[PDB]
Amino acid sequence: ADTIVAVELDSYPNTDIGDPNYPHIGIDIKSVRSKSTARWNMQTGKVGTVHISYNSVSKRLSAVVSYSGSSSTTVSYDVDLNNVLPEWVRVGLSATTGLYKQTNTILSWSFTSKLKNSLHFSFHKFSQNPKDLILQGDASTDSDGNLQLTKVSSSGDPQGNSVGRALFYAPVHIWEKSAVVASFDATFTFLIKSPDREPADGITFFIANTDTTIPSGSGGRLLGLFPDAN
Amino acid sequence: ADTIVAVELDSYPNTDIGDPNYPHIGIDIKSVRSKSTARWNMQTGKVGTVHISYNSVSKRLSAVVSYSGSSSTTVSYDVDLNNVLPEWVRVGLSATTGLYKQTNTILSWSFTSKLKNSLHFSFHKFSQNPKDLILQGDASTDSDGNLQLTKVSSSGDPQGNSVGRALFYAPVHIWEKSAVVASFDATFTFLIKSPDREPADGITFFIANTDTTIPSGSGGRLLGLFPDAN
Amino acid sequence: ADTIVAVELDSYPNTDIGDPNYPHIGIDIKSVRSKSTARWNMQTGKVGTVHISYNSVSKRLSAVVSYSGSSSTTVSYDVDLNNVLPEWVRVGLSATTGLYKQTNTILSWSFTSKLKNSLHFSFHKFSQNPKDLILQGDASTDSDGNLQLTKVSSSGDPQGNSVGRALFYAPVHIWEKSAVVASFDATFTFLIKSPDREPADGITFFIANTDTTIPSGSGGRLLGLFPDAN
Amino acid sequence: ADTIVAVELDSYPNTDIGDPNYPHIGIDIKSVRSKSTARWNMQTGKVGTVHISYNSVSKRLSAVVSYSGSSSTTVSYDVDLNNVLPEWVRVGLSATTGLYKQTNTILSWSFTSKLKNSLHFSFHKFSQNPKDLILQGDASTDSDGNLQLTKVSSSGDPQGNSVGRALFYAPVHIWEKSAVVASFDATFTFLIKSPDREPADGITFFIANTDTTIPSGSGGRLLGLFPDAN
Ligand SMILES: OC[C@H]1O[C@H](Oc2c[nH]c3ccc(Br)c(Cl)c23)[C@@H](O)[C@@H](O)[C@@H]1O
Ligand SMILES: OC[C@H]1O[C@H](Oc2c[nH]c3ccc(Br)c(Cl)c23)[C@@H](O)[C@@H](O)[C@@H]1O
Ligand SMILES: OC[C@H]1O[C@H](Oc2c[nH]c3ccc(Br)c(Cl)c23)[C@@H](O)[C@@H](O)[C@@H]1O
Ligand SMILES: OC[C@H]1O[C@H](Oc2c[nH]c3ccc(Br)c(Cl)c23)[C@@H](O)[C@@H](O)[C@@H]1O
Ligand SMILES: [Ca+2]
Ligand SMILES: [Ca+2]
Ligand SMILES: [Ca+2]
Ligand SMILES: [Ca+2]
Ligand SMILES: [Mn+2]
Ligand SMILES: [Mn+2]
Ligand SMILES: [Mn+2]
Ligand SMILES: [Mn+2]
Repeated sequence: ADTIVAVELDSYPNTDIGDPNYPHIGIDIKSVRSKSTARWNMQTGKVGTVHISYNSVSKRLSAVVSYSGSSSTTVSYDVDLNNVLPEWVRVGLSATTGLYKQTNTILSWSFTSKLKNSLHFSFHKFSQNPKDLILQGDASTDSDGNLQLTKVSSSGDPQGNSVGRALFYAPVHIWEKSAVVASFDATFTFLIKSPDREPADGITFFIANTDTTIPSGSGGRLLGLFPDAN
Repeated sequence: ADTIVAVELDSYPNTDIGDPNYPHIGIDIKSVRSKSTARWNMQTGKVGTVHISYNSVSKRLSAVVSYSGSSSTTVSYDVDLNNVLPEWVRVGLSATTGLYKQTNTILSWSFTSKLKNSLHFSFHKFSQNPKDLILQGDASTDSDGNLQLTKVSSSGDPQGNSVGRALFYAPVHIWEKSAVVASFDATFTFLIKSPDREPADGITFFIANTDTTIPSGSGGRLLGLFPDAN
Repeated sequence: ADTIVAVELDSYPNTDIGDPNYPHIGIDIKSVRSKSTARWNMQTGKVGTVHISYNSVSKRLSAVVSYSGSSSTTVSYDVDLNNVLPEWVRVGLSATTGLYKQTNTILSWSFTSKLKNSLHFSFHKFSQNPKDLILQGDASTDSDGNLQLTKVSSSGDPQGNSVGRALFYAPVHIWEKSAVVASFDATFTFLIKSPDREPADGITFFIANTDTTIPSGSGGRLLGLFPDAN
Repeated sequence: ADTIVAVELDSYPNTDIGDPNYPHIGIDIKSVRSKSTARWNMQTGKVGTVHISYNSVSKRLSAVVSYSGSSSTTVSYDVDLNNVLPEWVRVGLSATTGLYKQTNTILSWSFTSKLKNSLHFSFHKFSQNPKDLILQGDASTDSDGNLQLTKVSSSGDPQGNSVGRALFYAPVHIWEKSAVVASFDATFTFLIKSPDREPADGITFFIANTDTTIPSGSGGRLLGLFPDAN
């Protein structure tokens, strides 16, 4: 199956598969059961920002989520991604909804990779036909230039049981055997609105094998990334 | 047929079809018959460097070729590429040999585009299997990490009647209806060695429609870019 | 006297020293009387954006001003800036008021120089004590993180007969004898509000000798750059 | 006294003041007695490369030293620089010799810093009179465009008992009250030649209070950074 590394903004506590009993950000290494989590003070209706970083000498993957004026949540995990990921990968964003729902709106996205070659892209607006994105599932761009990862209505209300992803078109070379150091950094901003008492399910930035696709049965709590909850 | 904009390093004068009667650099807008040329101050067997720039406010496409800072050649052409290229393009390098030949060896390649969105890539080495490149024709990477656009013997001798290109995998968004300014910059370094008194044929950097392919009959003098010499 | 290259956003027509009789953007080379101008559709109270670019192979200095949802104004001038500028410079922003007035509020500023060596800075907020800026005249930063080039009261009301500049602290190496190409790009966003029927005087981005200071007599129509109107 | 954070490339084991008994790289937090070290297979006469990285979320400072076709040396250390350094710093390079000696030749240096505002500089050659560096002590640039941190003769032969440093002219803003994440990355390439059987003393990259100067008594084993060995 696919090989997945991800940072999850997990809106809904699925304590039956190991989630903590609160909204959380987490670091997922080949399993939906995060190797490290931190409590996330989710704020419906406000734009948030996530920053993600990794360095192969440090061997530490880190993420921070924040909102204007409010305080930040951070999570880190010690890992050597070279013992986890292949040499070439793709990078993307995923989101799901399930029985409960929320908008999974992406307002901007940037990524930089360096191998010692380099790759850098940034979107502050998404076009009507983003030919540099591989859109999977229900993901689509709307009339305002925003990336709606899961289905939203004509008037802006989210739908349940929706899944979608967006991958950057070009593969990324993140290691080699003559390699001295590799790094990446990513940023995205997002807007989550929900009519539900308990919004669900979440948003991820993830890194996978180049031929990755939405797995069978990855809806809801599995965030469009994993085929099961092992 | 493809839509083509290129900067050509034309080592062999094909007066047949409008080449000036000397090795030259040129700017090609939808034709092999350059809109602007300059006599090429060459140094065969030395590493040369090419810098290409364009800005949609200035409406000026420019290139400089130099050899370790010496022996400079420049060419420029006033043009609004918005009325020439489609909104989404691919960018790449091409080269050919013909009856006469030369190595068409790329040692590095970088490109940056900004729309007001941005894309930047840079290769100081080419891997044995570059998954972020679309290799076409005879193009390949060798054991020293160099990109050989045309065929070279296992001992380094160039072969004749060869054609090859390398395209960056992801499409590039160069214009948009509400655009204020768009720009791009490209750099590459090359090594041309030849056993012939009259080496041939040349190297280009080019921009094209995303689905561009080597046209039939585009070898030698046509630089792997055009179907005919109109 | 200093040596000045500047892009001016001139809100007030001073027809006795060569201004066209409307608000205009212009390119200034060692004189307040612009080498090139374009009619500027000035919109008080709306945030504007300026992009400026130069390449030494193209030899074209270009600028564009725009507002969200409105048309753009562009101006260009053909020039080899190494005939005008020293090898080392400082880059900066300037603004004035006179009998009539306006706010000269800078919200963000970025600059990139490349010498084929590079320098790049970007500010999206100015700190209360910006130790990487040389503040001259009346320039200061306010509580909102904005750079007020000319004086405003505690209520935000602009004052007349004010002059102010901000220089980036580090000298920039914009030309070098071994260089094959030199380039720079600059962007700023600005907010000009005014209670006057004819607001005045203007904002510039400029490049000057490293020890540039506000010349005596440079108020008002001279934009804080020039000692006279020759 | 100054406040110093440094990455040391230490050629000479001074075991009386805490050095391991072999050449080593180390991370120095307000003391020459490194908080973390790694054994360094130093190779005189070959160009080496150092990459340094830090991110305020991961809170890990790391460094890697490599030569062409050799194994790398890595060192890391967990630290929150917000508790160590002031908000505004200068960044620089230092080197010493003592009774024993070596060339401390810097061929290139680059630095990037981001605060969530950004600063980036890169030198692949140094000017013979660099107006954007603060040179201290014996440091100077030569006619080849290399930065000689310690003295060399007309012949290129290094001198003993030398100390020199080079700081980038612009202060850097590495933290603030409302900061969410700060990061930096640095690279330099160096050539250490020596005629001595035990070369000495070393090279550093360092971050300090903006007004830092060479401390009295900082020669030799104190690397031009510290006044004592506590
Ligand atoms: O969207 C939130 C969740 O909705 C569903 O889970 C349930 C939430 N409340 C329930 C009540 C009953 C049953 Br049966 C189920 Cl599966 C659920 C499932 O779709 C989950 O995967 C998802 O995380
Ligand atoms: O490599 C140089 C050139 O060689 C060929 O053209 C010829 C130039 N002189 C000739 C002489 C004989 C024959 Br057959 C041919 Cl095809 C040619 C063709 O391959 C040209 O397209 C190419 O530019
Ligand atoms: O701010 C707009 C202008 O005001 C002044 O010039 C005048 C414009 N209208 C006037 C009317 C009367 C007198 Br006195 C003066 Cl100095 C002026 C001067 O300060 C000019 O430098 C400036 O351009
Ligand atoms: O450059 C190498 C070393 O030389 C000096 O230390 C000595 C090393 N071996 C010695 C032998 C004799 C005497 Br006296 C001295 Cl100072 C030393 C001192 O300068 C040290 O700080 C330095 O690290
Ligand atoms: Ca969950
Ligand atoms: Ca030809
Ligand atoms: Ca005026
Ligand atoms: Ca030592
Ligand atoms: Mn979870
Ligand atoms: Mn030609
Ligand atoms: Mn004017
Ligand atoms: Mn030591």
